[PDB]
Amino acid sequence: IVEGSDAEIGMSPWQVMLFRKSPQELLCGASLISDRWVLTAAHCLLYPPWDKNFTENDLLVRIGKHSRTRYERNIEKISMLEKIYIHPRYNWRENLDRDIALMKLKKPVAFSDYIHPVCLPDRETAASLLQAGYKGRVTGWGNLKETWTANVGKGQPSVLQVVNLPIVERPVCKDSTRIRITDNMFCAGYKPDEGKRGDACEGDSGGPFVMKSPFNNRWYQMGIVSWGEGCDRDGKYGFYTHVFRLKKWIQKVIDQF
Amino acid sequence: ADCGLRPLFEKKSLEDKTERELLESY
Amino acid sequence: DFEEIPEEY
Ligand SMILES: N=C(N)N1CCC[C@H](C(=O)NC[C@@H]2CCCN2C(=O)[C@H](CO)NS(=O)(=O)c2ccc3ccccc3c2)C1
Repeated sequence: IVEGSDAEIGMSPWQVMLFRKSPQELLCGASLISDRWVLTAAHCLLYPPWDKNFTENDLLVRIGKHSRTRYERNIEKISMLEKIYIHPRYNWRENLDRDIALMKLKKPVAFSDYIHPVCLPDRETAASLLQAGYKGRVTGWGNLKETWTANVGKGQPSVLQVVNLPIVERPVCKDSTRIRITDNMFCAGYKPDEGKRGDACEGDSGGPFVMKSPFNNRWYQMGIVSWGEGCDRDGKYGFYTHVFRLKKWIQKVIDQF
Repeated sequence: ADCGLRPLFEKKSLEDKTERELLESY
Repeated sequence: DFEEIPEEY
């Protein structure tokens, strides 16, 4: 997204789109972790300050897509949700802490070249890879430019956009905002004098922040798109939910429901 | 198949247009 | 401007 690049087909087989039934519109991005489970940001389904609240059948899950807008028949798969599980300690009130939700699909999606799950991190992987400087990738169908007012920038893209972002050191992250950071969220982006740039933007919430294990070649979802101040602004970074930190909860829901 | 191994790339031994940017950053 | 979702879904 923002300062992104068109994705290749099947580059993110776990990417999931969150689609509203009526009106039909893109709500957020998500991710397939198994055949019956999708991971997204909690604020994608619940946000009291903006009266945002969607129940099970207020939305659909579109898996296997590349085109933002078209109905890719014989490629994408649309699922219906059996149940929505939001983190019980999710803080919509002050800092979006523990911004994570889980969704149980009525029926398990089938895997193809376009649909395949991503891995969740484990101690050794979270440990080795989540070090500042390391680059992760964030994909989405969101705005190519900041929404903030009446402004130009190639609206939304027709295809899914990928941008490889670098991980930023904590003191830097917390000095970049007035919101209260928490160990359950990291921040990624290029600093002013680095030259390069890119950021998730509106429409990418819930999207995966992935990393590639050079120790086994597997892609791991290190984060989820949560919040940001503007998009691709200088001196600002995007904040992502810390999956590993929440992996214990993710396991409880799945090993019970 | 098992998570994180993409059918059109890893299972085919083909890298994407920028994954090298990542592995290179480590 | 999203394409019409197959009404069975
Ligand atoms: N702006 C960017 N680049 N986005 C990309 C990443 C996801 C962001 C998101 O909207 N998240 C939903 C939250 C909750 C509601 C508002 N919000 C935001 O991130 C907006 C998005 O423009 N930012 S904010 O500057 O006014 C902001 C920043 C942090 C916030 C934390 C908690 C609660 C509200 C926040 C609001 C949007």
